[PDB]
Order: sequence, then structure tokens, then C-alpha cells
Amino acid sequence: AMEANIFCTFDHKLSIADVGKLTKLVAAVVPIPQRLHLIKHYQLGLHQFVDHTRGYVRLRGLLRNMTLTLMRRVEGNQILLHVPTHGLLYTVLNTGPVTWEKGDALCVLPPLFENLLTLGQWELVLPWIVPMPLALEINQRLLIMGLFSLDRSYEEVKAAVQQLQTITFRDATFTIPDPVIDQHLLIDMKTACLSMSMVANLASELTMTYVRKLALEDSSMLLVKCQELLMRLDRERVSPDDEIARLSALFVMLRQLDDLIREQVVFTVCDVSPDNKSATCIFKG
Amino acid sequence: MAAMEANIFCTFDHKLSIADVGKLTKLVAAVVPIPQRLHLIKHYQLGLHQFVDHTRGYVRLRGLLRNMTLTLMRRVEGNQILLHVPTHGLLYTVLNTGPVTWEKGDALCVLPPLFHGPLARENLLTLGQWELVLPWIVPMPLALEINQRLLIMGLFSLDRSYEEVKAAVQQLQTITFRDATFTIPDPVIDQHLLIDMKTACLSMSMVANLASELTMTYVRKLALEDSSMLLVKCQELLMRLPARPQHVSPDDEIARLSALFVMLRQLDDLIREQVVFTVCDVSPDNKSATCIFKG
Amino acid sequence: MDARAVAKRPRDPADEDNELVTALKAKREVNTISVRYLYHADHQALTARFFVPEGLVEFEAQPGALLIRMETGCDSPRHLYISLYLLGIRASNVSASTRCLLESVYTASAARAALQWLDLGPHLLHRRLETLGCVKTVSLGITSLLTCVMRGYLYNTLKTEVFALMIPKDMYLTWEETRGRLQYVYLIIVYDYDGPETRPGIYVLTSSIAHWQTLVDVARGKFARERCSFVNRRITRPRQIPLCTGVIQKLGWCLADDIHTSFLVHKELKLSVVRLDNFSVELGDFREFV
Amino acid sequence: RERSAPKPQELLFGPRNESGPPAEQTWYADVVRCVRAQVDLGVEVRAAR
Amino acid sequence: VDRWIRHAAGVERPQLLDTETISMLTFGSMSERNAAATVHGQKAACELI
Repeated sequence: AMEANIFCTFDHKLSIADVGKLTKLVAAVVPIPQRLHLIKHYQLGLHQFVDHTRGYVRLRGLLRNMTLTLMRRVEGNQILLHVPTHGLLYTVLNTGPVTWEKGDALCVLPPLFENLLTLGQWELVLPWIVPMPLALEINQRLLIMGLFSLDRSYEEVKAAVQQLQTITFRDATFTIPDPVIDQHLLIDMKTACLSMSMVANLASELTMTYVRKLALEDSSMLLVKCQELLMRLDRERVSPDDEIARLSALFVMLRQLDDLIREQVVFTVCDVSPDNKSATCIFKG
Repeated sequence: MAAMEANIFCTFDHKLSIADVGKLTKLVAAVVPIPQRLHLIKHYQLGLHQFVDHTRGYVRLRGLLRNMTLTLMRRVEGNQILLHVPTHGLLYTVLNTGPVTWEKGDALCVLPPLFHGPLARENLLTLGQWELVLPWIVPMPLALEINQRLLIMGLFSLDRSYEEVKAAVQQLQTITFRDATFTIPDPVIDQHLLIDMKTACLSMSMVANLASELTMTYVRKLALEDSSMLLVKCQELLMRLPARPQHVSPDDEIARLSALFVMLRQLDDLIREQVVFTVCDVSPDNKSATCIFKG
Repeated sequence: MDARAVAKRPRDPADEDNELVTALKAKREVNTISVRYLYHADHQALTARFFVPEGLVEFEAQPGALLIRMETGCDSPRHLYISLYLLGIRASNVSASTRCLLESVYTASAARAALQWLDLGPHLLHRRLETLGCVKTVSLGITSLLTCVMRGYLYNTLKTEVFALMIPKDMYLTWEETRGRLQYVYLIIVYDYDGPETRPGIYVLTSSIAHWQTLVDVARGKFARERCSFVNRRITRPRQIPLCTGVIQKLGWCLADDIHTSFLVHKELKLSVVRLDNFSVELGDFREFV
Repeated sequence: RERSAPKPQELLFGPRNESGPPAEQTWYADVVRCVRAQVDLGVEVRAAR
Repeated sequence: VDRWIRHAAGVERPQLLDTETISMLTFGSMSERNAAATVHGQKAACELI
């Protein structure tokens, strides 16, 4: 009795040793760009997406748009991928650098680092599977290091960047890559950081008028305390068309940051072997 | 005792003509909402027409539609229609009701219908001062822009005079999306939108307060020695008026920026609809697509 | 491919042989094992197995309860599996009599360590906890075995009887007077910021509302005092970073007619609970509202 | 009231947290009204923080 | 005085992560290293009263 499967044909020849190398990934996760039936090997993995100017957050967005798949037995001249369906359970290989415990929640992240088999113009790379708190921590730290990119010259910033760069978890102490190269920012990181800083900046000078107008009416009465908090912040430190453009800019800038704001809860885990590389989990949308 | 039905039959009781059942057959594989679930229901409860009222506030209709349940249409036959409730994660086929073009790989949302062009297509089973008004299935950017423009218009209604509000409303009433254009019907300001205004302004002031010195100063610092069209537009939007950073504290900074992250999420959820559908490859005529039901 | 094969009715696990039967038929061999009918073959519910110390098992000796995973940063066992009933001893939304009863019943050594770990860290309960659905068997000992469902209809092995889920009475909350035949049940945590401690409240909420925006609207409507407390602490005490006056998690769908009120007995002590028999578990993650 | 915070040892084993004082205090009060010159002198009242 | 006694006695000053480890240790943890070599079997614990 067959089931729904995706067929993949390696266009380049595969030696026996290469097939034996690949078979060790029996049940690893592999992303595919589109839900075809007979896909070519160039589409597998995240290699075709990597670029020299585009950054990590672009990979995160593309992976969110990506379709997640699971592997099946490799055999003569063909390899089979099984696309999961919600609320069934599956086996996954913990390619990530973090061990798992029962009841952990997992999400998929683009990679940051044996190596996997390569071809003449091709390499095979798979995304990370990480528990949600560490995913939040790593995204927060990488974004905040994007902020310090501008001030890097001073030694305080270098020490702070080094301290932020290290991450600690259950018996895991790896280091994440510095999001700056040659004292310059990759353009997607620049857009994300600028969007967050702008949506922070716009709210400081826009809210006061609308808040003070609404203060007359609130029966829930906390909006007046909000007004007082904004006035205390002020103590700490126009034509309608410009106003409407500014509101539109605020909301479009917020939507630009939505690429990083929400997390796909891909997997929840069932008990794991001492072979801990391998674990079982239930797929969630 | 009770059992939750999954197959729903709808029976008409008006003496339909041949053209009515003919137009019903055209509607196969569309999506229709129901307020309550039973094995056999009357046509009066099916469709969105039951909710329309003379005030015609669009925000009211959106809020009402959010609570409703969604179903698909299957096996249309004489005066008896079968509606199948979708199960989360399964693969379904759907025929789009509205004129909005779809694209593969994106997400879709449910919205009440819009004023488009001459307003020609209302032929949907107009009978006995009742009609089958279907909801629209539209891609994510158009729905987000609609919610954004309603909320922005509501905010602008305050602190402004009547004629300025009229000009702004007449501008915001329009939308452009993928070579198409649409107009929002009856976007009148109402107390339903006032609740959204209150929560959105509270969240916005919170994100203003939680922002740290470095986050605020980043844009102004970068304008010093960088230059691009994006940067010049962003600077033009902002008001116009090196040094070692005043304070450095990655721990306090990361806590602050996490709180600001939560506040930004809360502000964003105001305009994000429930992501009903994720789409697969679509027929090139744009009429029907294969999708997965989520949420 | 052929027309008859395409038109043929789908395969029937209902009467076709199980795999072991096929193999033993193939070799014509018989073991002493009653190999024909496999238990749990038709089970749709996804099951997990958990080990727990002996102290916590009380009130789980009666089948049906929420099983929660709590975190502890120590090198030695990083997670401890706790029950919703014990978690009430920390909430400020429990009457004095019920809290005293729970404090008396759970006085085993292991339980108090979990209570220390819950409030010995700076972080609130929201970041510390995660939900595992409903527990349905006991096997007692110095270490006891629990089995638990994470996407399920809640039943005994032979499905001879449905297993209910019990919620303590003080935590149970309703926001509508009339109930539609379908309604969802959620886990609710709210925080009081006016007191010196960040004092948490624990709630379980049944509602006919499935859409997040309207549910959060009603929640902010009812929890207005707690929201005002959050704003008050934010304005009053700078350099402090509070967050999320309340959090929501979705956990269940149930047919509203099923709800009953019942008493629960253990150690010949009597507890008051609310009961949902024909229950099912659907699990989402935590989410924040302000 | 003049007691050190219990060590983790005492909290883990033996007696439970020893009961503290209740918020509900008892007061006795006099109230005087000036609009009509008359006084009340033997009042008993509940108090809380 | 503690430094002198621990230095002369031959036992290292104990250090444990944060406060929460003391509750974990009280719950139970094996917390001293195995000896380099064992020609004889287990170190028979002597208690001195």
C-alpha cells in the first residue's frame, strides 16, 4: 500500500560512497521550494538561496514561505521525500546543536554553520531544528548585534558584541556568527534594523496628540495613565497629507518587521533515544 | 448526547426556477459561512445577507464574520446543497468568489465583500428579498492594506475637522493590488473601531516608551554617512533637528527589546487576520485553486 | 494502471489481516502469542510516556488531569512534570480553604522542591511552563509511570469508557451565560503588578469563541483591573521591565452539553472540581496580550 | 516578626510555612459630625490595607 | 577561619550554581569524583560517633 510521496532524481551521478554518505540522513528534514511531484536535486536544501549580499533574515523569510518535507529511504537512482500532514507523528534527525527533552517545542531556523556531500557547483545544506526559547534568544541577540554594527569602533561595543555573541543552553555553549562583515551590514539586516528603529522613532512623536484626544472619553481610565507616562517620557528628554503619509509609513514599517515577529511552531516532541540525534515528534502547522 | 456534525445539508423552501439551480451549480466548490452547525438547516441562515443592517458599518461586518464558521460547498443538486466543514491541515480545492487575482505560495484571508467597478455581480440567488452574499477570499497583502487603511482612517478622524476628514476618507477608500483596484463600501467610523483605536494607541505609546536610546538613535546616526533611496525616503518621513554611546548594557537592553518585541507583536495583531488558507498551484484561468485549510 | 483498479473501493484494514498474521500464515507457523488482533490498532490519539517522582502522583491516582512541564536551570533533572491541581497552590485565584487543603495533601518532599523552583527565579510563570495535555493511567512506586495524550479523544484501552478531564472549581471561569453546542476551553494566566511580588493568577476559561481577536478583546474587558495594575507598575517603577499582563494558550474542544460538576476524593480528603467527559485535546502554544 | 527568612532546608522538610498575621485588623473609633453638633463615641470598625 | 580549616583538612571549598542547586542537591545528586585507581573495592564509609 503506497502513500503520497515526492520523487527526486539526482541529475549528477552519485557514487556508491556518496549514496552511503547520504543514507545516514534517513529521516532528516529537507525543505523544497514548490510542491511538485518529480523535483530535481538542485531544488533540495537551502544552497540555491544562499547569496553574498543577501542576509540571514531573507533566508528566514524564504524558509517561512518554503514547504517543509521529511525524508524516506534512499534507493536505486532515486530518493523519496514524504510531505507531512498536520497532526500525524513523524521521526526527525536532530541536526541542530542543541539536545532535546520530552515536551519541548521546536521551530525551524536557517543554518549558521562532518560536512555534507557536495558536487561540482552544488552543496547540500539543511536548516536547524531548535527549541523555541533558544530561537527567540538567538534572533534577539543577532538583531541587537545588528544595532551595534554602527558603533563598532569603540571598544565597549566590541566587548558587548563578544558577550552577546556567546549563547548558553542545556549542555550547549556554541557561538553564533557576527552579523557584520568588513564593518558593513548585509542589506536585509539593514532593512530590518532600520524598520525596527523607525517604528520605534515614529511612535514617540505621533502618539501624543491622538492619546490626549482620546483621554476625554476612556471609561477604562488606563489611557489617561498612558498619557501621563508619555508626558513623563517627554520630561525625561502639520498638513494632513504629511500626517496620513506618516501613519502609512508607520504601519508599512511595522509590517516589514512582521517577518521576524512571529514563530512557526513546527514540531512538539515525544521521548528521545540515547542516540539523541534521532527523535520523534508530531507535525504542527 | 450531542454530536458535532461535519456534513451539513441546506434545503431551500422558495419555489426556485431553473435559472436559480443553474446558478447554484456554478457556485460549486465555493466557501460559505454558517452561524450554527446542524445536519439540516434553512437557507435563511446561510450567507452573509442575514447580518446586513441599515448602518452598514464595515467594521461591524468584519467583526461578525470573524466569529463565524467556514464551510465548503459540494455536490449541488435540486434544492438540496451539501456543505462540508474543513478539517485542519487537509488538502482542499476551492473556487474563488471575488475578482481578486491569486498567486501561488502566499496566504489568504476572509473578508466581507467590497465595492468593485460597476457593481455588476449580484446575481447570486436573489429571491424573495433574500440573496446569497458570499465572503471574499483575498491574498494577505490586500487584506492587511484594507485593515491598515481602516484603522489609519479611524485614527485620522480624531483631531481633525469634518471636511479634512471627508477628503482623507475619500482618499483612503481606494486600494490598488496586483493591477486591480477596489473600493471599500461604507467605511463609517463607529464605536467598534474605537475599541481598536484605544488598544492600538495604548500599544503604540508602549512601544514608544519601551524603546531604548540606541534603538531611537540608530536611524539618526546612520543618516550621517550612509545614503540610499530607502534612507532618503525614511529620513524625509521623519522630523529634522561622532560620540561614544551614552550607556552600554546588553542584558538590560535585551530585556527591553524583548518587551518591545512583545508590544510590537500586540500592535501587529490588530491588522493581521486569521490565516485561513495556504495555497498551492492554481489553475491558469485564476478561477480555482488547491489549498490547505489552517486555523 | 487499469480502470478496475482505479474504480475499486479503498483498502480495508477493517477485515484485512494484520502483518504478523500475514507472516505466520506465510510460513505456516504458530506461536503461543495471541497474535491475531492488535490492541491500540485503531487508536487515533497520539500517546506519550512520562516518569514522575512519587510525591507528585497524588490526585493523579484518579485518571484525568492536566500535566504541565516546568523548568529548572540546574544540571540535574532539568524538567519536572507537575499537575494543574498542585499549581493552584501558587495562584492568587484560589480560596483560602482550597489552598490550605492542597497544601496539606501535597506535603510530600518532591512537591515543595518544585514550588521552590517556581518562585526562586526572576522570570514569571509564563516563560517557565509548557502544557502536555491530559494524563490517563497510574503505576505507583518510588517512581511512577504516567501515559498522556497530546492530540486525542480521551479513552481507555478498549475504549470501553471515555475518560473525563477535571478542573478545580476555583480556577473555572465562564464569560457567557448561554453556551453554543460547541465551545473551546483555554488556559489563562494573569499577573498582578501592584503587589510587591509579581503575583500570578491561574484560570481555565470555556468560551464559544474560536477567533483570537475577539477572545482577547473580551479578556482585556474582564481583566481591566489587572491591565491597569500592569500600567501602574510600568509608570511607577522605571528601569523595571514588566510585560504581558496576561497570556493565553488554547487547550481543548468539547461539546457544551457535556459539562458537569463533580467532587473528587483522595486520601479520604474531598476536593471540588468541574468535569468534562467527552473532551478532546488540541494544543497551541502560549501567546501574549496587553 | 523578628525572624530570619527560612533557609531552603526548613522550607523543604518538616513544618509548612508558619502562619503570619492577617490583614483584617480591628479598630475602635470616634466620629463627630459638625453639620448638626452631635458625636458618636463607641464605634467598632474593621480595617484593611 | 573557614579557609584555614578547609585548607588544613583536605576538602575543597564547595561552590554550586546559583541558589536553586541547593534544592536540587537536597533532592539528591551524586556529587564527588571517583578515585583514580581501585585495587581494593568500594571505599567502605566509616561513620565516627
